[PDB]
Amino acid sequence: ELDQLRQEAEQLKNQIRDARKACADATLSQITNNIDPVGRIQMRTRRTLRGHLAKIYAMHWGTDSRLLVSASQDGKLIIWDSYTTNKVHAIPLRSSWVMTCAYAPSGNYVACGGLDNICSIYNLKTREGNVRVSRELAGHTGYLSCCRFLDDNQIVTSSGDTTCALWDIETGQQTTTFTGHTGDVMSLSLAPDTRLFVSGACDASAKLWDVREGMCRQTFTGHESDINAICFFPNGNAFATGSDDATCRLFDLRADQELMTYSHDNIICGITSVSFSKSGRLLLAGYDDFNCNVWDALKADRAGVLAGHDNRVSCLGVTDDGMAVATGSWDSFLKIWN
Amino acid sequence: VQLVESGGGLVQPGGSRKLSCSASGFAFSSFGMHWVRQAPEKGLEWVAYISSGSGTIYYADTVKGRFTISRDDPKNTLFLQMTSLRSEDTAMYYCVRSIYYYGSSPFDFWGQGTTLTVSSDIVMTQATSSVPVTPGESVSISCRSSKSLLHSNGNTYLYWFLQRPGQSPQLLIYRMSNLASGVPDRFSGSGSGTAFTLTISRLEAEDVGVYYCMQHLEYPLTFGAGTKLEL
Amino acid sequence: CYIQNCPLG
Amino acid sequence: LSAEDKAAVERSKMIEKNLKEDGISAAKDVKLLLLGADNSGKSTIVKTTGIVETHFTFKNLHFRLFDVGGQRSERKKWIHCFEDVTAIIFCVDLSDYNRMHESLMLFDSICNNKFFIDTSIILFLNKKDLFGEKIKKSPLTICFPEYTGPNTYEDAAAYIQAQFESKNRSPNKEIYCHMTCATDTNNAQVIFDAVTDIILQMNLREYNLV
Amino acid sequence: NEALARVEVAVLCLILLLALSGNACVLLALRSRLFFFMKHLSIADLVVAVFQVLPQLLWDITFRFYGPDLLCRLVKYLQVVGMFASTYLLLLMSLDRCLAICQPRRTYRLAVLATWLGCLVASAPQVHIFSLREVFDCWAVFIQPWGPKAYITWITLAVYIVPVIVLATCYGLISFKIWQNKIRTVKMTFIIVLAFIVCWTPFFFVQMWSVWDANAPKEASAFIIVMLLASLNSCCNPWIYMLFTGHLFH
Amino acid sequence: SIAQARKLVEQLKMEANIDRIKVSKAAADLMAYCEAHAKEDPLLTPVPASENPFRE
Repeated sequence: ELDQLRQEAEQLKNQIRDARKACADATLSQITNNIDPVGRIQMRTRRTLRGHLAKIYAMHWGTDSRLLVSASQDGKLIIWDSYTTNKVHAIPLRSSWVMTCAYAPSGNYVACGGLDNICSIYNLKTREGNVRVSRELAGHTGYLSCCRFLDDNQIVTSSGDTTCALWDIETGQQTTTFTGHTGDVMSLSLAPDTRLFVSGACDASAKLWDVREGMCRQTFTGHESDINAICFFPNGNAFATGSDDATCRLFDLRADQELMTYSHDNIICGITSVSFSKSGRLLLAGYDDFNCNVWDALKADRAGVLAGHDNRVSCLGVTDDGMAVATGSWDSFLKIWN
Repeated sequence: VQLVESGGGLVQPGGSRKLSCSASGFAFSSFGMHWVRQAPEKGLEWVAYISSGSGTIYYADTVKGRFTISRDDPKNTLFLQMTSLRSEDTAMYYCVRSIYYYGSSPFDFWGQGTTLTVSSDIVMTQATSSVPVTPGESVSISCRSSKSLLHSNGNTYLYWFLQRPGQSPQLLIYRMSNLASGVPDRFSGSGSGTAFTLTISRLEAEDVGVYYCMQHLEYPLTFGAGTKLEL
Repeated sequence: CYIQNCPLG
Repeated sequence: LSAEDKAAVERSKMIEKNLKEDGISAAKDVKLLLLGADNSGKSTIVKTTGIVETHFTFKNLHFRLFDVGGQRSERKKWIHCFEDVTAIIFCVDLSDYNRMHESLMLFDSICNNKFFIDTSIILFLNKKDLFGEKIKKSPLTICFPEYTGPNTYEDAAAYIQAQFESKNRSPNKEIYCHMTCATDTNNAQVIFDAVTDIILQMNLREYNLV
Repeated sequence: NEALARVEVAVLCLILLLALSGNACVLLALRSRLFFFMKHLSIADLVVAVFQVLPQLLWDITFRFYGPDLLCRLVKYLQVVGMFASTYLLLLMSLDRCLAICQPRRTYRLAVLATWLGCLVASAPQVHIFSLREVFDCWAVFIQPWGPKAYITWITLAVYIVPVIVLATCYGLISFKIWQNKIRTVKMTFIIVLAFIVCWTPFFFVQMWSVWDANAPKEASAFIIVMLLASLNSCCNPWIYMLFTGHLFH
Repeated sequence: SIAQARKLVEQLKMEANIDRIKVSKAAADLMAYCEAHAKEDPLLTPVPASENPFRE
């Protein structure tokens, strides 16, 4: 009966909680001590990237570790060369409302997505002079929130329909769909080995998904509010995510219990984006107060602060080789640090 | 991508002539353009260059002052006004396109060119004129520069071109290491300082022709002598 | 003194 | 600093010129957020779909209405994309009263939102003739029985208005309510002079004239 | 005039330090279009302060210019450039504010460059009339008996009449427009006009009286003191602007 | 209506059957990965400007 099924679900929740508690023999805070703290680190704005004139929402370092991409209500994606601080490409977007952008690992394609409900794939490095639109991905009723590239033909997209999807770009149809989430899905992160990927949603939950067969292997909760952004640890066996509760959380895939909560009394509203460094010790998060913070992933204390922008720090990204961090903020100016 | 030329033929010395490159099939307005000529017996030599949007215009020392180049984006055309023709001006002219950004491939596509007959810095040294080969085994072609082509950056501005008999040249290697698009993997460029070498492993047919070694570190653009490769 | 002569500096 | 860089910088400067030209062209636009509820007369303003964007020219000005009803998602996570909108055309039908309480809730939510704490509201009271025809048959007392008072034509409209402004606690957010004349094509003038005011007081407070 | 010279150099140092402090206090606001024009006015007032009170100050301390003729001409030219630039930039800022209030980047640069060019053009006749004369100094040899009088009248009209009229009309249009829509605008226009008049009345009044030569008491000590006071405009105007917006300082 | 009951019950029984290692082991693994790649982190240790590409 239905009541029996609800009772079984509650018993399964109790079993999950008991297994997590018994498996949580200790916490990393008890063993992270007796080590050298990272200490005070100041990052100065090595380069300021100007040219945009609207709300910068998303950026993505390419595998080249030099080129980057950016989006706004400028009506156009722009691909920039970070070293010489000049913009290589200016793709005119079909819809001015874009909430996420991704740069392919091969550098051949770029992806944009937003409230238009369609994922646009633009093909760089074409025989034509200009950047043409390679493909349009439709099928998500909710607004797109985060897209990433697995290969040049496989793209992972999280939308506003509380569902994630994996698309074959050549065919243009959803290779597979993930509907475990209840609330709206905000941000997906691909694993370093491209074997798994996590997605944090509006129900204060982050769900792991296998790339091919695609059932929710793992589900982590503990946030008091909406999850805004997610990112794997470089090892691939952990991931940290930020929420509107002005805290970040670090989860491990092999142990369901969350490891650390990064929070300070000064911050009152939520994180907008997170990313990790090459060593994984330095977690960089774009906070509420037009400011970005740099947390020691093991000491769980604010290692450093970044100079503020004129508006909210919507996105930040650590480059592939870990040479620099680029923060894009609502003030239409990007900043590359070191 | 089509770069058909027009406006050539017999002409009296000291006359005037207009060369038209009617570009089609690509974004002409975003592409820098070059005119490169080759004597009936000698190798390639640069003539003129116009940047994107007519921002920058250059000429060769023999070309300077005597010739002019002007693009027309609305109709996708490239005009070369050709004044005071001399006997040495007789050559085949190729309209070339090239876009300059990070990771781009300049001189990727060459036009068919047209013949113009007149009635009567950096020097590229190719230490070869002809190399007898047989299909199936690797070959090496060497090139030398007046000074080091390794700029302040990590890239060395060396370009390799292949010209088959009766065919317009095509790009093989740009910046001395990167292979051009649409080119078989067999070709491989490698250089150090002033000594450069293009290696063709598993040489097959359709490789007979002239190989040209160009520099791009600083203007004017100067080609090599042109290594002939037969059999 | 600025566009004239100073009477007594 | 070789030749290829110089050409790359020239290309970058050309792209900058195109970007600034596009920005100048877009600066002439005025962004209006068209909100409301279901069957609230969204389409009467001019005369998988995430956003219905409409554009029209009036008195040497180009207005963009971002009529969004296809989201059907959590507004708290996508409404900040409309933070920089000149005005909120929050059209409300008056004949139907039902969704009047939920429309008032919506208005309370949107008016006190942190992003729109200072953005003004061009409140539209649609379906005046039908509301006047139906008020005599059914007294307003069903909706807001506390102080419905008389069932008079203009008294009911005045009470509904006063209820709408009462939901605003922002000191510097004037609500330019216009009692929409059913489906007659005159909304352009009130939109224009309301937005002209919005710009006027925006500049006045921008210059620290206080 | 040993005591008089000491008093004059002391008050010159005081006005120098006060003007520099007032112009530099704008840096506190650094860490809008109003701020865009405020910074430009501040740098213009810096251009004034460096090129206006320093030369006279050195001249009075040394009791003689003690410099080449070309240096003298350049110093006088920059003095006049600052005198015109401060007033014209204040006028341009007032016009921008009036246009914005009444009728709701690159063109601003074009306008400020045009104002600078006009200042250079208006300062050229200064050096044109001024010439070296024998101790060698720029004694401003005059080619006409009415030449100095005409030049003084033209400078007064360009620096006093037109600027006051334009500023008053712009601020009156602001007050009328806000009235058509308060005490704040009345206090604004009143304080701005009063400050401009109090800054530009004594120097040009005594200048006119001296150029008329109608038994002008130029020998009087008070006349000598007020002859040099013409830089307090840039000493007070930025200070008034920051003090009016006390929220900016806090 | 009713099918979500199954959806949830099989979802949770699949999540329950997974294997979990002690949180101490996971924390030790994270710390070891941090330590091993410590010298390869330009953000953690300021890279000298000689080969730093964003400065000189």
